[PDB]
Amino acid sequence: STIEEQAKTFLDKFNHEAEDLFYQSSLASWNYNTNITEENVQNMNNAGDKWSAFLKEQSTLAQMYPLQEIQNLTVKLQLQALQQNGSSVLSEDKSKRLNTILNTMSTIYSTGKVCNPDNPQECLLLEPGLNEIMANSLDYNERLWAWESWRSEVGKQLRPLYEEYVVLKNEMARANHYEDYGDYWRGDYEVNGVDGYDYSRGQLIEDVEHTFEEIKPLYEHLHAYVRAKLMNAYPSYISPIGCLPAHLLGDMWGRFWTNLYSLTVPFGQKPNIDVTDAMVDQAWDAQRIFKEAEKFFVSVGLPNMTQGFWENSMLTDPGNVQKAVCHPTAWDLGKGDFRILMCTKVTMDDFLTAHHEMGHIQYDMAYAAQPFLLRNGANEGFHEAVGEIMSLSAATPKHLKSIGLLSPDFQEDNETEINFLLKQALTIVGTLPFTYMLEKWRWMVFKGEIPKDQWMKKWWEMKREIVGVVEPVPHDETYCDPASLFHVSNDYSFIRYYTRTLYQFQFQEALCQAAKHEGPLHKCDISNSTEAGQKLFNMLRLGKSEPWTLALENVVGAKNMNVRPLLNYFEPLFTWLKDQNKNSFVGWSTDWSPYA
Amino acid sequence: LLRKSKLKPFERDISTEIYQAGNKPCNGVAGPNCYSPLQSYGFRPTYGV
Ligand SMILES: *[C@@H]1O[C@H](CO)[C@@H](O[C@@H]2O[C@H](CO)[C@@H](O[C@@H]3O[C@H](CO[C@H]4O[C@H](CO)[C@@H](O)[C@H](O)[C@@H]4O)[C@@H](O)[C@H](O[C@H]4O[C@H](CO)[C@@H](O)[C@H](O)[C@@H]4O)[C@@H]3O)[C@H](O)[C@H]2NC(C)=O)[C@H](O)[C@H]1NC(C)=O
Ligand SMILES: *[C@@H]1O[C@H](CO)[C@@H](O[C@@H]2O[C@H](CO)[C@@H](O[C@@H]3O[C@H](CO)[C@@H](O)[C@H](O)[C@@H]3O)[C@H](O)[C@H]2NC(C)=O)[C@H](O)[C@H]1NC(C)=O
Ligand SMILES: *[C@@H]1O[C@H](CO)[C@@H](O[C@@H]2O[C@H](CO)[C@@H](O)[C@H](O)[C@H]2NC(C)=O)[C@H](O)[C@H]1NC(C)=O
Ligand SMILES: *[C@@H]1O[C@H](CO)[C@@H](O[C@@H]2O[C@H](CO)[C@@H](O)[C@H](O)[C@H]2NC(C)=O)[C@H](O)[C@H]1NC(C)=O
Ligand SMILES: *[C@@H]1O[C@H](CO)[C@@H](O)[C@H](O)[C@H]1NC(C)=O
Ligand SMILES: *[C@@H]1O[C@H](CO)[C@@H](O)[C@H](O)[C@H]1NC(C)=O
Repeated sequence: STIEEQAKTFLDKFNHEAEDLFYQSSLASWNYNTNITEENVQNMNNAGDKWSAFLKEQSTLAQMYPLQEIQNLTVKLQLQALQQNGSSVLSEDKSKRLNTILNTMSTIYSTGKVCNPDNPQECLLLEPGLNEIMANSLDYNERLWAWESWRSEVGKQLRPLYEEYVVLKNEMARANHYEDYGDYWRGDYEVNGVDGYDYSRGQLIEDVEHTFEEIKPLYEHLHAYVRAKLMNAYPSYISPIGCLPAHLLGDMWGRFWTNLYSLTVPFGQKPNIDVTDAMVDQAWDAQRIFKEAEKFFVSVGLPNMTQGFWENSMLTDPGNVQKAVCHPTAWDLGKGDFRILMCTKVTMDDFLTAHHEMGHIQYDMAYAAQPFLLRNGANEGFHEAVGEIMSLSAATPKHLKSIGLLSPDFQEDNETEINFLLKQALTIVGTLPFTYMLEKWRWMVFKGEIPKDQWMKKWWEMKREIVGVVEPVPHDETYCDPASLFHVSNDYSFIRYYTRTLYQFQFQEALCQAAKHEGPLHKCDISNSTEAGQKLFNMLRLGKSEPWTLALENVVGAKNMNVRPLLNYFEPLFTWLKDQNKNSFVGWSTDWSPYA
Repeated sequence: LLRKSKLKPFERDISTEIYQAGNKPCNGVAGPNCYSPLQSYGFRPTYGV
């Protein structure tokens, strides 16, 4: 008779009404994603259109039942989730125009044409090609040519559209009750109605800057070391003191510094830990490694998954007779259906990614009891930290030796630990400044503190200082340097990777504290304790039922993100690097202008 | 799935109507603040156990 009962009835009808349509759309998408053909595209399009129409109709219907009338907090969360997604508060000739802009941006990103040094025969694409060239090619001229050409292609082509796109997005943000697009994106990390656990949208920036200022010294020491390594690798191009060339380091965008391991390996005379050679001796296959990962998951104290997963999985290349996009995904179709789509080639990285995907599958299985609107997990950093901690705790020499792939003779030495820690740090800590700088620049652009005529210079000014790299070729307001990235042109938030790392390490430490294990936590072997499994499972089966602060307190005992576990993990590398830089200055000089 | 007066033991009620969840008269089409009972099931061979 009251408002609360009406809301409860509406929600309990809505869940059962929407489950079928969501299942149909997901099944159509999965069917397309392995048997690519035009009819599958049409099926996906019509199913998604029906799902979107139903969602928008339900969102329009749910406008009643004012939120201050409803007292139950879960009903408030469900109503807010229903009201937010599917909202279309915008005038005509703008929504369709925005959709056209977005799909044109996606198409132009998916089709890049450099066409070699004026060679009509071949026009390289972002498939194995120019990116593969930047992966491994010791040639300054070729790297510089590709580096400038790619941005010249996706520069003035995409530069004018970004201004009107951000203008329209800010107009939409003004239309609904918000501040701007930056505030709209930051609103995900929000808690209200609960004391001691309420988290606003203003403390996130303060926490991020505090964590970055705490992180800085280790990153700057690693930067000095890699500068010296590049200096004895690349002669006459690296300034004694200053920044680094952008195109030389790592990948195309410099996000991951993984490809510098060979040029920066310290005392790497000893054989690598990788066990991809021994796999052929036992004639391993995808089924074997997936079963081993399932056995590890069971030994942790968690159930193994249903026979339907084994029946409907796609854990092998279908062959030339089928058209399938090969990329590891973990689909949860609903109604008790879970399946992984991934090709395997019997290699160590495949062995790690099997565990990485199985972690997500188990997390999806865990929270399948909450209502539909709260089935998705907590703050989006959790869903990657839970999948990354298990990959972290599965590549240790102890676990490999226990499994049997490692020979029971390779003892551990200081140099092997140093090599492993540097290999980890080349990808774990390297991306933090890049993500921080990109997200900060996007936030300033969204807020409007940077005038349009001041673009393309303050961005590089941030690059010359925060990260410590310098453009090799001067750039003006005709190019859009932060536009060649996949996520910029596809309208995806980027802070999810800054909070992914910290959280993850925290979890690991807490888990490695549940199972009594001495020594450095960088070699932890959580594979037999049942207390750690209970600690993880007591938080896994929650979804969006409690604020993420409460879950964080449940798992580790803290109240917010902290950076101490990461430095605890990387302390030996910090000490060795400090002992190594006995004759090299640490820092950079922004005044250096090699391009002149 | 939507009916008051929980069934007494061993009784069957084949009576499709329009649920009056709300405070307004409701005749024919449910529409807003009004629902229809007897939701379906759905069944596929790939459904989970
Ligand atoms: C309410 O509305 C919001 C926004 O509209 C929805 O938020 C979306 O949530 C989904 C679910 O996480 C997000 O999907 C994620 O996309 C990431 C980006 O991947 C893109 O790029 C890759 C290539 O690199 C493509 O293959 C891919 O198709 C995407 O185009 C993925 O990386 C994420 O995958 C993660 O999990 C899987 C396991 O499932 C891992 O295997 C992956 O490695 C990865 O860790 C994920 O798929 C989506 O981006 C969100 N939208 C936005 C705008 O951010 C809400 O879901 C919605 N609420 C509902 C529907 O209830
Ligand atoms: C806000 O609304 C939700 C939804 O109704 C409330 O959660 C509900 O809590 C009751 C218990 O108070 C649950 O009842 C349970 O039913 C099972 C049926 O087998 C029974 O075995 C249990 O012993 C219990 O009686 C009910 O299931 C649960 N609803 C859902 C969807 O899980 C919640 O309590 C409300 N908030 C507050 C503060 O009360
Ligand atoms: C891939 O898609 C094609 C095209 O739909 C499928 O071929 C159809 O298969 C069904 C039976 O499942 C037949 O009724 C159709 O006549 C077929 N059409 C054509 C054009 O061949 C094919 O079976 C799919 N392969 C899968 C799902 O593995
Ligand atoms: C976790 O449990 C597994 C299963 O008992 C242990 O694996 C055994 O290790 C011993 C030592 O070499 C072998 O003799 C057994 O054959 C292994 N069992 C199986 C089923 O292969 C593993 O050592 C345990 N890990 C820890 C850290 O206690
Ligand atoms: C995991 O699979 C094995 C083999 O089928 C089975 O014996 C075991 O009970 C399974 N684990 C759980 C928790 O059901
Ligand atoms: C590591 O151990 C080796 C001997 O195993 C020792 O010589 C060295 O001083 C230690 N410390 C390092 C390499 O920083």
